[PDB]
Amino acid sequence: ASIPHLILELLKCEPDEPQVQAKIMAYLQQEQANRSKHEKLSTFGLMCKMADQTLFSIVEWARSSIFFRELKVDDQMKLLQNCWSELLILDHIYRQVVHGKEGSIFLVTGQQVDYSIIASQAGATLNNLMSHAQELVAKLRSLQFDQREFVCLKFLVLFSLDVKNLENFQLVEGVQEQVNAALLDYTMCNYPQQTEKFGQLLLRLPEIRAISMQAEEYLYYKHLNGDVPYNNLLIEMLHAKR
Amino acid sequence: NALLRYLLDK
Ligand SMILES: C=C(c1ccccc1)[C@@]12CC[C@@H](O)[C@@H]1CC(CCCCCCCCCOP(=O)(O)OCC[N+](C)(C)C)=C2c1ccccc1
Repeated sequence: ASIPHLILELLKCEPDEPQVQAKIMAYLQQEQANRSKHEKLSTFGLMCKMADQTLFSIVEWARSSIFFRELKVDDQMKLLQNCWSELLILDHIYRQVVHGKEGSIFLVTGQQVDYSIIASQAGATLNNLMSHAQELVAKLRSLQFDQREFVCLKFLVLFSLDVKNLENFQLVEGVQEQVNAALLDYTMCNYPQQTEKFGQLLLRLPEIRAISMQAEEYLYYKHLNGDVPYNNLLIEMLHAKR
Repeated sequence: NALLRYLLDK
């Protein structure tokens, strides 16, 4: 099992999932408990809050990266406002590949719900995105998508070359190259069975990106229509620059 | 956007 030193430094920024799961569900439980059953949150209202908490984890995770802290808050805000939706989808997908089983959905809190139950409550747009995500979850499981490659895709998503108006773009470029290099070496080395895993890994990023776009727009509109409950930063995320 | 800046600017 060969692991490039660069990848080793990336895994150190991953939070402790077992506790953050307790943090989130311990938070959601109290919220519902503070309300009579006329006040209780819908299934959508609850899904909104889990994502907000996940973003708090994402921000704290991003703030833990040495490369990220080398930027000024200006450049930092521009990278997050460009990938926050794609990271959320990515983390959800990886949660299914790891702890998820077909026909079931696993949440950040660790709760295992039936896909059919949750799907029958979503509109046509969400169902198409959810199933499309399920399709990607299956392809990645066949490729034996591991945690080491998961963190690489996160940084690749975070440090986008399509981000414009950056003060230190060269810094973003170097990180892109260093991560692409480390991933390739690790993939071809630890997975000679799939000679093409790396080439196929990068292929899914645009697909996860597209899903991120359609979903981000859908919520921006629902928020404009007032159908989105207030969830702190998640609102200003869409409330600013769409 | 000012809230996000507060989280980063901390
Ligand atoms: C982006 C998400 C999100 C965030 C908030 C709400 C819904 C979804 C996540 C990402 C990680 C999870 O943390 C989220 C969760 C999930 C899955 C849970 C889906 C919730 C199903 C029911 C919600 C009802 C939404 O209501 P509606 O679809 O607008 O329609 C109903 C009313 N009406 C318009 C038909 C009249 C997500 C996901 C979505 C698409 C693809 C991959 C992941």
